[PDB]
Amino acid sequence: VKVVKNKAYYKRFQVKYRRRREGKTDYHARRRMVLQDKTKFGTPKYRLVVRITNRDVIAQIVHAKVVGDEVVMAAYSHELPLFGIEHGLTNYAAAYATGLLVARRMLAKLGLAEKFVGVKEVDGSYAAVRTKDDDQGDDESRFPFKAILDVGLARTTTGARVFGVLKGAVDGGLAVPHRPNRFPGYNKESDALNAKVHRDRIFGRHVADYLKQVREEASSDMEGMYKRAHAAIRADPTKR
Amino acid sequence: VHSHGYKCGTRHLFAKKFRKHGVPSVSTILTNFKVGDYVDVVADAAVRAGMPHKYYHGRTGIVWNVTPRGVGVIINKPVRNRTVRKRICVRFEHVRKSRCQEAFKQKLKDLEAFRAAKKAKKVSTRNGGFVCPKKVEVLARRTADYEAMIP
Amino acid sequence: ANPMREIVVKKLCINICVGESGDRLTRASKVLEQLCEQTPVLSRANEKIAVHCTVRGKKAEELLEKGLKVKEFELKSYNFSDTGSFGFGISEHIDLGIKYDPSTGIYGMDFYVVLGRRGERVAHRKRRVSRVGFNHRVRKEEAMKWFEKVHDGIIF
Amino acid sequence: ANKYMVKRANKECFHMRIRAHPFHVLRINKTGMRQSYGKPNGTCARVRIGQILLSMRTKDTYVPQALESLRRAKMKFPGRQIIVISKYWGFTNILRNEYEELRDAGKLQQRGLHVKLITPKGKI
RNA sequence: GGGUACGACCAUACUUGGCCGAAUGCACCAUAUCCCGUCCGAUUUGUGAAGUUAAGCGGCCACAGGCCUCGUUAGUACGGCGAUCAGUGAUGGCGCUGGAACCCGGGGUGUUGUACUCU
RNA sequence: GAACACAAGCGUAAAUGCUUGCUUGAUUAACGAUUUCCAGUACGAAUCGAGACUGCGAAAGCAAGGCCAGCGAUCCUUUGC
RNA sequence: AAAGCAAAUGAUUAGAGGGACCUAUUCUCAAACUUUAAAUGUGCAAACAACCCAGCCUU
Ligand SMILES: [K+]
Ligand SMILES: [Mg+2]
Ligand SMILES: [Mg+2]
Ligand code: NA
Repeated sequence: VKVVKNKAYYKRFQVKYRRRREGKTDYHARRRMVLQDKTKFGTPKYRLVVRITNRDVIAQIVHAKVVGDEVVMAAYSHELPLFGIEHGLTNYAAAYATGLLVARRMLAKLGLAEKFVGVKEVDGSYAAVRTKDDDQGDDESRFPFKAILDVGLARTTTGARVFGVLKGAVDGGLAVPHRPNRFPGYNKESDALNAKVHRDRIFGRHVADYLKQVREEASSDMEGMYKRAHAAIRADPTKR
Repeated sequence: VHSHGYKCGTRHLFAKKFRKHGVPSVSTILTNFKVGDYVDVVADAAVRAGMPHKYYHGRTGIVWNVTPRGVGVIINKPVRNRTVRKRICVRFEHVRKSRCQEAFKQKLKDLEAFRAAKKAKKVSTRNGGFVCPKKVEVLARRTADYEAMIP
Repeated sequence: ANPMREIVVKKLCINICVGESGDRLTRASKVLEQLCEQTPVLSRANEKIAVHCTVRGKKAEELLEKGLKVKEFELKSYNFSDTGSFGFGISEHIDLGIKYDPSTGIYGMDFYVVLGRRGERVAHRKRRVSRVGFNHRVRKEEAMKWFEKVHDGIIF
Repeated sequence: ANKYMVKRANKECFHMRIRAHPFHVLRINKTGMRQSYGKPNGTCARVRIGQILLSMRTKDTYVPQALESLRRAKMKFPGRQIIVISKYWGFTNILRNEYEELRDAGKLQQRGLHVKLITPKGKI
């Protein structure tokens, strides 16, 4: 048969980008995420990079540069046991916790704490955060820190843990533009978000029900510690 | 006299390269332009939007206007017995920063550095000198090389 | 050797190529539904030529056992492939034991079974896709040996 | 060239190769000079200075016949041509005297009508 | 001395085959009550470790193909300017000068930024 | 080495191709600027913008037709505000 | 221009190793073929209506 991969094939071959070969970067989306108005002469633009592995949740704030991307702040799921969560570390509740940590640490670094404290009581309702592009009729007050969500190659479905990290960052004080169309409680028929269903997922009621069912299957608490964890992060986010 | 459209002699002019096809990279996206800069106008041929006319490929000019996704450049063009200053609007992908003044700027930086050091050189081959060979060969046009030029 | 190199059945694909559209396809689609207890899909050239379905799991193993019983637990040597998969076909669904109703009629089908190890996810996952590897790939001889160990019987 | 070789020698004592192919197409106009672009009429070969047109390889005892055969064939060509004896060995890029030693050493890979010297670089 | 995440240049980084791999990891892997999507939890989505370094990943090797670089081809091919130059012509050399390419031979087979991290 | 309505060239692989879901940026756009032909006139075509109302997206973002060929003065008639 | 077909597209001669077919070669080519690629060319810059530094003002 005709043999492909001869000498002529290798001479004419053009290799793709290194990170495209490794299957790590979508350069079609990355080009739009870094693009900025030329009338803004190089003013900083930040990204919120969220990557979830088989055993970890990673949240980073990244500023793109020609020499190489620069990471301003990073939070990981394995630092949660220092705050009070020693199980899960991958579930939706851990996604919320790490989003709060990265938002709290970044505001602490900038000195912008004790302002833009976010919400104190946790609820699943929509926020409609304030940005320069679309503000809520107010221009006198100081604007919050802004970043745009970067989910990478993950498939963006309703009630995914990537959008869990987004909610935690918004509740922590960051201004990441978004819509509630992808939150767990959102129903597309009525275009309404069940804040009750959302609130349970943040506090891990779905995990508790499955654990209780599993205990029953073997035969023949979580909400309280999550609340304590949220308080601990909001108190001393720089501990390590 | 037939068929003089916007892109007439552009088969090889707007061709990309050998083993260098694709779309502009991040380094191109992050370039900053400001009014008064010198730029080169080269087409990319992978971006159809905002591509200049074939005359302005390879030309160098100065920028007069910055827009959210575009740059305005002033370029000279001789018409009959005069040169007209033309203005073209192109996208930022078909524009590169020009290095036509780095030698001049480096000269200015050296001059101030020389004055700064003075406040706080070369060997001429043209002039003669002694030469000691220690060996001398001869060129004689041997008959062997005459026989060599026979394919 | 390694406790992760065992050969397992990945999927079982059943295809019925009636070559027609209409009531014949409707009966065939129902017949496949009762056989595998799972909704089938129609394949077209447009013309709606054939129907087929893919079965993976325990029900794939049970269906494979029933088809092998019809085929008398014997297969030819050239029925296999260098990829590591084989297949066959039966001519009568009544011989499979299914009760006969004098409305559907009698149909045949083609069975294909794909074997592999537990590392095949790497070539199929969306992020960081790669190639399996020469050692981990299942060869024809390994496939024939696997068929000799369980459901014995082969003729060259 | 073929006819003389058969008559004055054996048909199994020589091999002739024509090294010029007729790839160029000529035109004929065949109203006056209105719409004068012409139709194809024939074919020809474009040659240049120093180009080899014919090649004969044979044995040493038939070279007087080889020269005479080429002289008669040269009479059919326009322009000026010369007949020379190659320094190489029979359609090969190898010198006549060096070929015997290299063939003895065995470092000459053999192809039909041409010879490639063995290269040290490669899989053993 | 390594790992992970985000990168810049985009083969000295690719392709085939072979050998090896402490730790933190990465990964394969287990399973469908809930969110979510399929003919099929194969892909995707949610839960979590009972195992496994077999594969993925990293390092090394191959007179291996490719790729990069320096020489050789070669002052060769071709060229700008000059002649009341040669030649029937086709063409060519000379004077002042610019100057290649393939084949082939020697060498090489990624460099590195930000953050968190195991000796 | 396929496809992208049609002639050809250029271009493109988690796409500029194919399938699918939702849509009407093929609307309006204060006489903004410019390129090609060029007399630096018009017409045709095209590029970069400011304002309104929107579409698709979680977002960054993309879109005021289908890239470049596919079209028309004075006078008169007719429609809209 | 040259060079190349032992590199993509097109044309094309003959042998060799496993009648077609395959592998590696081989003779000869291209205004509407090309990896490579001159000479002669063609934009821009090489300061005073400007530049460098210091201290300020306004939006
Ligand atoms: K607008
Ligand atoms: Mg996307
Ligand atoms: Mg048009
Ligand atoms: Na070009």
